[PDB]
Amino acid sequence: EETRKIPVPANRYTPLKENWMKIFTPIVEHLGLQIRFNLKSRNVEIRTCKETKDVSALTKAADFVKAFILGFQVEDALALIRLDDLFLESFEITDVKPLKGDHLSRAIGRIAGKGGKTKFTIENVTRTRIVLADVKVHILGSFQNIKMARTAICNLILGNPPSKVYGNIRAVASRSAD
Amino acid sequence: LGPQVAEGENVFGVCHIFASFNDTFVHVTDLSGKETICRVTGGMKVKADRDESSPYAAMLAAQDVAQRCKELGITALHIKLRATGGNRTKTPGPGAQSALRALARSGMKIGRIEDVTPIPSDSTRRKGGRRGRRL
Amino acid sequence: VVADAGAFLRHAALQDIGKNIYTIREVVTEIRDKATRRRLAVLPYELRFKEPLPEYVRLVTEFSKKTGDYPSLSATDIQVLALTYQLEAEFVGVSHLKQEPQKVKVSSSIQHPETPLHISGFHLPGGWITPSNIKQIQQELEVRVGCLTTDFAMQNVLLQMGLHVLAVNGMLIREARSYILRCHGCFKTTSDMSRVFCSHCGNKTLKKVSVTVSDDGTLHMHFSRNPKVLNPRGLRYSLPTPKGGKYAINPHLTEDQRFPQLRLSQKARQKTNVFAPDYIAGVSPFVENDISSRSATLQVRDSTLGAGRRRLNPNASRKKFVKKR
Amino acid sequence: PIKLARVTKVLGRTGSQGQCTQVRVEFMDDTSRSIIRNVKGPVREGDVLTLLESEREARRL
Amino acid sequence: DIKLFGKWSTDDVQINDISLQDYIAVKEKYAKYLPHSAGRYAAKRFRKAQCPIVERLTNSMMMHGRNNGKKLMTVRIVKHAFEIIHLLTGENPLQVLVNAIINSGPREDSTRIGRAGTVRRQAVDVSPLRRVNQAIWLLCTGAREAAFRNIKTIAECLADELINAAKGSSNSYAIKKKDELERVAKSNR
Ligand SMILES: [Zn+2]
Repeated sequence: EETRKIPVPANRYTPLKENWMKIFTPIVEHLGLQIRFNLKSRNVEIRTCKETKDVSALTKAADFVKAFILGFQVEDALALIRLDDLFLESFEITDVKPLKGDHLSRAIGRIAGKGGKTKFTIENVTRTRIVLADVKVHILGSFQNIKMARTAICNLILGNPPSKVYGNIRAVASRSAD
Repeated sequence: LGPQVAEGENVFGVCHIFASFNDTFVHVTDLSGKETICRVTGGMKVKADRDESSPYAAMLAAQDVAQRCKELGITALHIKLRATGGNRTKTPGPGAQSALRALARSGMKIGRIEDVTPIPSDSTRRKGGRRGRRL
Repeated sequence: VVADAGAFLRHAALQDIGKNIYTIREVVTEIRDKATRRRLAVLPYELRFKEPLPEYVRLVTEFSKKTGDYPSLSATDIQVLALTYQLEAEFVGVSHLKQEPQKVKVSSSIQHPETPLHISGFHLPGGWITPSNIKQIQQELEVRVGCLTTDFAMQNVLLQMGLHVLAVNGMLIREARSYILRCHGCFKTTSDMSRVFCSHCGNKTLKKVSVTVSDDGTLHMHFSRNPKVLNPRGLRYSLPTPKGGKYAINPHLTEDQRFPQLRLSQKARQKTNVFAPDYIAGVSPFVENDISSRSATLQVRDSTLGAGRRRLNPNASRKKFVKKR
Repeated sequence: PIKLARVTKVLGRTGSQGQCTQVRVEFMDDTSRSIIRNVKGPVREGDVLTLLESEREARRL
Repeated sequence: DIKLFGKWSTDDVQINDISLQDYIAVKEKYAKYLPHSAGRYAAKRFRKAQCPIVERLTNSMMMHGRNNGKKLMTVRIVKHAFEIIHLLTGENPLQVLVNAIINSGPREDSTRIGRAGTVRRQAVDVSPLRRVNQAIWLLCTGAREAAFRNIKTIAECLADELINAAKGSSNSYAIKKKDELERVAKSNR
C-alpha cells in the first residue's frame, strides 16, 4: 500500500476545514481511499486500502486535493476526479514580462478586470478555471483549452486591453471546432 | 533477464520525467542515475512537431517505458519531475502529469514523487527582452 | 422511542429497534427536503401521531427556563420533550426522575476554542477516514422508551433531567460533549451555533465555550484561559454615515436591521455537480459564469463568500491596488 | 459486426439546424455499456436502434 | 378472420429486424380489410407508427402532383401489385412488402454540423420511424421512375421494385440509393 502526501499553506487551512466533508467523501466513497490531515506536518495524506477499486485512483484524488489547495473550488476539482483528460498548468506572471512593483499589480488587475469580470469572460470562452494566486496563475482545463487560456492571459499581462483579447479568443474559439 | 529478487520485494528505478515546453522525456535510470534503462521522447511516438508536447505523446511514451521496464525486471519507480527551470518557467507541464498518470495505470508501483526543477538562486537575464514573451 | 426531525433528515431506518414510535404532526410537516418526504411515503407505517396535554408542556417550560436552554429550543422541540416525558410518566414510574437540575462547575484550560479536536479527519501526531468508518463517524458513540434526536440543546436538558437518550445508532449515549456560545457581556449561553448576535443584550459578542453533559445529570463547561480570545484589537474603527437606497450595504451592526435586497441571479448561484448521470453530455466541464446580469455589474457576492476578509481587523494595511468590495 | 441498441434517456436536440437528437444508448448484449450517440429523425423513450458500428462515441465534452 | 382485400393473410407475416418490429404495424390488431381508412393519423407526433403499413404505402403512392388527391386509384394499384407479387413469388405479398421495407431503409446517414459554410458532414444513426418512412418513400419513388415512359403498368413496376428490394438484389432503386447513402456515411464518419 502506497501513499501520497501534499502540503497546505496557512491561507488554505480554513478552506480545508470548512470544505473537509466535501473533500473526503468523494475520495472514500467511490474511489475507496483512506484520507487524513496531519496537523503536525500540515499534510493531506491519501492512502490505498484493500477497498480501493482500481489502480491510479490515488493519483486522481491527489490531483483533486492539490487543485483544491492551489485555490480552486471543490466541484471544479471534482471535475478532475470524474474526467480523465484534465490537467493543471500554472506559471508566474513575471515569466513572460519582467514587471516590478506597481506595474506588476496593474497586470494582476487586468487578469481580473472590474469585479473579476474579465477573468470570468475567459472562463466562459476557453472553458477553463483560472486561479490568481498573488503572483501566480493556475489554469485547469483541457490541453488545447489551457493553451487558449494561457494565450489570453499572456496577452493581458504584456499590455493588451481586454476588448482585443476578447475578440481574439472568440475568433480562436470559433476556429477551434468548439 | 534482470535482478534475482523474490516476489515480495520490488526493484526500484528512478524515472526522470522532464517536460520541456516543446516535448517530454521519460528517462528511467539507476538509483545512482549514472546507468540508464529507458527513455522515449514525445517525438519518437507521434510523427508531428505540432503534437510533440501533447499529452497523447507523453502517455504513449510512458506506456512504452513501462513495457520496457517490465521486460528488464524493474517493477517500481521513484519520480523526479522537471521543468526547464533557470530563467524559464518552473512548473512541470501537463505532459509530465500525463506521463506520470500513464505510468501509474501501467502496473507500476510508485515510490517518491519529488520535483527537481533547477530553480536559480539569483538568475541571469531572461531570454525575452523587456517587451515580453509568449505572444 | 420518539423520533425528531433529525432522524428522518439523516435517514434513520430504526423502526425495527422500537415499538412505541411516536411523532408529532409538526415535526413531519415542516420538513422541506424532497428525498425524506418521498421516504416517508414508502416507509412502513408503524408510527402513530400523539398530542400531549399541556401540564407536561408547562413543566417542561419552567425547567427549560431554569436549565438555560429555553431560548435555544423551539416550540416543537418543547412538544417532543413533553411527549417523551409524558410517555415515561405513563409507562415507567415517575419517581426515577430528579427535577431542579444541578449546578455547573467551571474547569478552564489553555486550549483555543478553534482547536480542531474531535474532527474525524484531523490528527495531531492513527486517525484515518477509511471506507469501513464512514457509517460510524457521526458523533461520539457510546430500554423501552427513547429519543432519535441530534440537536444538542434537547439532549442537554434531557440528560439534565435523566431520561436515557439514543441516536440513529443502536446503543444509548451516556456522555455528550459539544460547543455552545457564551456572551461575555451578559453571560447568557446559547446552543445555536449559527447565530452571531446574542438574544439578551444584542451585541456581536458570543464566543465558543465547550460543554460536557453526563448521563447522571452533570453539566460542566470548559472555558479558554487564552488572552487571544478576549482581545479588543479590531473592534473600534470609524464607521461611514448610514446610507439608504437599493444598493447600500451597511456594516451589519444588529441582528434585525433591514438590508436592501441584493440577490444573485440563478445562473450566478449554480455550482456544477460532476456526478450527475447527464454531466458527460455537457459541452463544457464547468458551469458558465454570469457576466451579463445586473447583479454581476453591481459585484453582488454570496453571503458565505469572503469570510476571512471580514476577520481581518479594519485598522490594518491591505495591499495598495486592491479594494475590499 | 452490427449490434442492436436500447434507449435509456433522450438528451436533447443538437446540430446546426437543430436536426440531430443526442440520446443515451444501452446495449442489447446484456452489458451495462451506455454510450451517448447522435441520431437523425424522431426518437422517443422506447425505441430500438441498429448500430452499424458501435465503437464510435458522440460529441462528449 | 380479417383478410386484406378479403383474401390475404396477416398471421404469416414475420418481422426479421426487431428494431423495426414495433413500427411496421401489420400483424394482429392493425390488420384491416382495405388500405383505405381515412383516420386522423398526423394529429400528434408518432401517431403514424400505429397506421397499417399498406395504408402508408398507399399514402406515399399519391405523391406526385397530378395524382395528389386520388386514393381509390392508389388502393386498386396496391391490390394489383399484390396480385403481381403473389403470382411471381408465390409468397404472402405482405411478407414481401415487410422484407422490402426492412432491406430498403438506410441505417446511418450524413448530416451537417457547425454553421453555414461547414461543408463536412458527420455520420449519425437513423431513427427506426425515419427508416421506415424513408424506405416507403424510396420504394414508391422507384415505382415512379420505373414506370414513367414504358408499356409497363405502375402496378407491375411497384411489384417488381418490392420484389427486388425484398430479395436484396442490386436492381431496385431503393437498394441502390440505400447503398449510396450508407457508402457516403461510411466515407464521412
Ligand atoms: Zn449579551
